[PDB]
Amino acid sequence: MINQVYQLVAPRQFEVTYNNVDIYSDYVIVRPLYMSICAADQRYYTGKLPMSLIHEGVGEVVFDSKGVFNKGTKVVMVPNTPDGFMQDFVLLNHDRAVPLPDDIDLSIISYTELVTVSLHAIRRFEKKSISNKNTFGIWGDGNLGYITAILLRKLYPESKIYVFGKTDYKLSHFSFVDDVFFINKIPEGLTFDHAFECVGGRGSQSAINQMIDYISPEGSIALLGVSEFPVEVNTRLVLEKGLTLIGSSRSGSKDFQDVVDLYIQYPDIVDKLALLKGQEFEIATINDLTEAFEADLSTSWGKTVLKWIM
Amino acid sequence: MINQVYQLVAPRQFEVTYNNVDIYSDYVIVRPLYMSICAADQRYYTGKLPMSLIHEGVGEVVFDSKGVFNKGTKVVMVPNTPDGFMQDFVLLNHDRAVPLPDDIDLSIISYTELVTVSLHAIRRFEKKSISNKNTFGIWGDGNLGYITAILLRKLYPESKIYVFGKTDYKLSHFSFVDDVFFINKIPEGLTFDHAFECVGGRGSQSAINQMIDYISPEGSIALLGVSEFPVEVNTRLVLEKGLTLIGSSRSGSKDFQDVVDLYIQYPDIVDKLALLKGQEFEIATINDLTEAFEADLSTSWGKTVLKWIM
Repeated sequence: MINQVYQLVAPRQFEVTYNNVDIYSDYVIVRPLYMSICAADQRYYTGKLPMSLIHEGVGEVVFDSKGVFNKGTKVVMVPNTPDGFMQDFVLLNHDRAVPLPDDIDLSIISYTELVTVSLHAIRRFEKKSISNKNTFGIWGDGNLGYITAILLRKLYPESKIYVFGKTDYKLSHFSFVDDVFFINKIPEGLTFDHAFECVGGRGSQSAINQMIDYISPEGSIALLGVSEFPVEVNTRLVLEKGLTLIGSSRSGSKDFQDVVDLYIQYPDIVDKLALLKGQEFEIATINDLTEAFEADLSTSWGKTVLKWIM
Repeated sequence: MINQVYQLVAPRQFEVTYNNVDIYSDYVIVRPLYMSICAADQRYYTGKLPMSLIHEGVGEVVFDSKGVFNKGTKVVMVPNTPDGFMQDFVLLNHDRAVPLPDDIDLSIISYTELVTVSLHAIRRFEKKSISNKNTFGIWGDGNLGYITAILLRKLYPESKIYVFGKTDYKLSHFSFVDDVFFINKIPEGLTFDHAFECVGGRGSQSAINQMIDYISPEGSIALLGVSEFPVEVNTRLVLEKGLTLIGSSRSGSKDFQDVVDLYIQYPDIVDKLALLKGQEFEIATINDLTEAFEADLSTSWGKTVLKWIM
């Protein structure tokens, strides 16, 4: 069987290559159905030169030679922890494909990787150490901040949550949060014992510095924002306050299974996650990809989803 | 009763003031016997202008109106967690003075605060999480690095310890360590799961960056070096590796009691700590203080101890 792989050959330039696919291999052959563009894929799109791009998606099983998943089973695809999804067929190990419930909105299950990242970070805090009596802080009014707020509220129901961001636009989407602040306007006496840093790039430095100042002593901080650079950190205060800083990144197949199991538990999560769904595009040519990527560039809030009909 | 307080009134300038002391107060009146100059006191000596300086010391109880400690009991003095010891009498709460065994070298028990700092840092790692099967790294071939190596070896006997420093002079004092390295010459494939950052100032940044690189994934790092400044930190790697960074500073009275209880357990500690004892000075005038402080400035390795005979 022949597989068409849609690779990025140059910034703002896609081209199709071919490779052979063994139906009777120990993998599970999957056709991607919906996928979502990620910031990391946008870095490459604009600026290992030939490669496939998307790595968050869900699809249907068209073949499973080992006979584990029946044909047509809708499954969320886990990528490799250290080749993308823009192709006619994706081959996964049987532990790298998580079955979904029979009826579910796939267009928003596409960005389940962000939820796994968020849930992984949350589980970095010992579950036995955190109750509904703690108080959480979240820097970042974007997708990670939103998903993290959702997860904390659903699974720490009686807890208190504060969100710190930069724009009224993005912060209005946080209604289930106990209170919402600007980084420009933080009141004195505000306190919390656990905090999540969901801001990237150069802004992560400012985020980290603020949560160092405002966090309660002996508090813990989970880092999520990628800097791809060094950031100045005030270590004197981490010492004086006894702060524990935990960095957490790539998630595991367990995080995907747990997130799926949570979709089953609180379908409220799927409905709240829908508010992250920005613009959607049906992809049937290459032109549809260039247009879709230009749109995710111009996108203010939320994720861009692609409907794979190649 | 009249107390003479020897304060620093100007950089390189001491002067004596007076204040009244109530023998019959709820405190315990203590005459300091031996004390040791600390880097923090040297910052002020050279460059809250009027204040007393030394904060690590041991002395004898001359009065205890509440009747808890008998007169002459030799006790290690705990300072206040957020006024110094260069005075004829020091008043402590009954929980701020730890009794010592009857026969012990006081000239080296003077710098028990460094041991409490080190032990506090070690206990930041959950004791149930660390066995004699772990492998420790220590940046810094100075006093904190030496004390930390001592404590780890005594209480994690079958564990492995590596020390990283800058000078052959200081690193030769580490013989009980499994192996000793330069920061200039670190071999590939070197690995460890828990690490201690015992370097201060601008050098802490380099230390932190190195232990970020070489530490095993999911490893923990205890920060001890004070920077009094920001330091660039590579957060991308803390994320990719899942590193947990714990800052730990001022110790508690529990740390002093535990350190004392350890002196009782392994008197080997007191003998190894003696190798830190640099130059000793009998202080009977102000001139003896200026000379002593100039000497702790010129000191390469170890602590400077003062014999209080004012």
